[PDB]
Amino acid sequence: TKPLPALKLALEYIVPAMNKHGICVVDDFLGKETGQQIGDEVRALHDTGKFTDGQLVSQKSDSSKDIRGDKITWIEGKEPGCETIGLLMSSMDDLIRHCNGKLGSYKINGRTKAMVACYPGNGTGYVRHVDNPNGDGRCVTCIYYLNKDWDAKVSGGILRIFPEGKAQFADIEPKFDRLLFFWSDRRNPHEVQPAYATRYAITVWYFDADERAAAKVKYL
Ligand SMILES: O=C(O)CNC(=O)C(=O)O
Ligand SMILES: O=C(O)CNC(=O)C(=O)O
Ligand SMILES: [Mn+2]
Repeated sequence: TKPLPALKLALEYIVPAMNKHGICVVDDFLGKETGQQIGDEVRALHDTGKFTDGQLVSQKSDSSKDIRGDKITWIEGKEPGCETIGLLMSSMDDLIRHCNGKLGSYKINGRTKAMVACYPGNGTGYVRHVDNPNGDGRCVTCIYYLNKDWDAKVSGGILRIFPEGKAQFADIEPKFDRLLFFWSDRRNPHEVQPAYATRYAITVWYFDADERAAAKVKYL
């Protein structure tokens, strides 16, 4: 058993999947050893108190209705004790680089830092939402899941995606060493169903050059 080269995974699987469905799941992305190291680094972030409630990020005010029960932190990838998260981010970047110019009409020219997120069980989730509804430049959502032996039947935590205007929907279990791509805009409203166990994931959003520039123009 051998890893597929990034170029081959990108052009033979990710590009066609994305252009046909707007969603692409890649399992066994990095392997057990690396995935476990990433899990250790995320758990260290959690135990040392680096997470902030995601509700604080998404709410309009402290009176707003509940949106999300996760806790998050932003990782650049070069921080001490986050080197393996940095390797994950470089691996994502390599796939996108081999895709660029073939994912719809997008020209991807940047990305966010990594959003490390924890749903601490207790029935927490994330109401249905669109990641980028107002044209802030993000065109692709990329999520890496880190949860060993996750049993959705008992622990829940399914990501459910409802592709706009299609007669289908997708259920993504937050499985260990799974990589997920999907269009960030209104085409993919999605929700995280209540999680009854600790659920970790790492997300990066990629930027489309033209839309991000236009967003900067409205910005100014
Ligand atoms: O963690 C997941 O499966 C999905 N998370 C989100 O939709 C988000 O944080 O915006
Ligand atoms: O089928 C889809 O589009 C997404 N879900 C999966 O890849 C799975 O549950 O294995
Ligand atoms: Mn989302």
